[PDB]
Amino acid sequence: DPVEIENRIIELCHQFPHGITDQVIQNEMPHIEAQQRAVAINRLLSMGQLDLLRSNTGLLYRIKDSQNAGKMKGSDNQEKLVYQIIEDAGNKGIWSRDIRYKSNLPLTEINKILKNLESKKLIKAVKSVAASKKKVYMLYNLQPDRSVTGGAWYSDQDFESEFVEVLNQQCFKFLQSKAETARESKQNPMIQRNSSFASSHEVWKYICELGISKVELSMEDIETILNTLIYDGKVEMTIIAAKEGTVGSVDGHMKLYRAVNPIIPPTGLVRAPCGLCPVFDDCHEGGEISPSNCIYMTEWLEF
Amino acid sequence: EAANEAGDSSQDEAEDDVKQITVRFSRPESEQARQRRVQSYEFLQKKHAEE
Amino acid sequence: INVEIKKIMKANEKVTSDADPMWYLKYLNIYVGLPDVEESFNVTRPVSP
Ligand code: SF4
Repeated sequence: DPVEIENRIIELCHQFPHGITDQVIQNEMPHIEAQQRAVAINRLLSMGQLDLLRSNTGLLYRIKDSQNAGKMKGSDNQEKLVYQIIEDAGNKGIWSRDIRYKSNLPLTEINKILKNLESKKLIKAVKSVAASKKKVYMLYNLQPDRSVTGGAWYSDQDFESEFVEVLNQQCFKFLQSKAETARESKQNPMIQRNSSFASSHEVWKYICELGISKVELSMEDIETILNTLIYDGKVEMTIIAAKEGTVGSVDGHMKLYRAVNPIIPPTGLVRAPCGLCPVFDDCHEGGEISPSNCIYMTEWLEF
Repeated sequence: EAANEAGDSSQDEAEDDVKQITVRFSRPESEQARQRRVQSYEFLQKKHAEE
Repeated sequence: INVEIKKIMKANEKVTSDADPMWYLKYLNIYVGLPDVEESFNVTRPVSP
């Protein structure tokens, strides 16, 4: 009886929420042929209660998510037909506009669905920090990804310029003190360079011991801060070969940072008002903007 | 050609290409789009093959 | 005005929106009536060419 076969397959799926394989189905019901089992599986997939997964072990048939219900008012059809892509998004989340365009349902209907799911605690709405336009909905069980929301720098969808500046200043002061100690040691050039070199893990532990903010700062966060300092033109990083040590971050490679003085002092162009003039393009001998009656050079000479 | 592209290398390591659950929505199709699907050649061919 | 207008009205008899299903606007029969002038205060009156 195909109805009995489908019922037994549904019972096996209930017993194994993670899915069942054709081998398990055959072991449970060996007196039925593979053709009948395949016909039953096809009917189940056509009526829409089972889902197919392709794992390294083969094929898995899992019961569709129906027991987990957050919107029972109305019909579970739209509930699951929204929870599908809600789960598909998961960590990356999805905006309400995208949910509406993917569901092809009215704004009021989708809002009611989302409100019922949030009231029954199946989805959480978090403000997208990348683009603060709408609130993305994610699964209540999944951990919020750092790229789409959160972050050690962002606090309530607000960048902490003061925090990053304090981090940069503290790191630069530490590196400068380390380089000064290395230069004062004057034991040997190589030893001085190795001592001026500062490891990412070392500076991270130093920042942790300082404890400027309450949010935990990661080694990659400190590495990004040091990269920003490098881009600022104040420190230099070198990649040395070390199999394993106290860092163990990168496979075989270790990044060492050291505060370095600039290449050359400020040039001569910047010392003249002409080089720092914003309307320099409109300069002319005879006209409104003339060097004879200039205000920039006048004030620069008066100072 | 697909088999050649796959065997481009002598020994093909076990690919971790597990089929993520890409179950798309059975979105409610508008009347115009449903009529277009019904009038499409693929639908008629499938209906003829069903027999 | 006697047949073509009715055929156009029949072709465009039903109009509905995608949002909020079960809502529609159905046209039944269109009339042109006799020539009138909207001069009077919400009152019609036969007017000559
Ligand atoms: S206003 Fe004077 S200082 Fe400024 S660009 Fe012109 S000449 Fe140079």
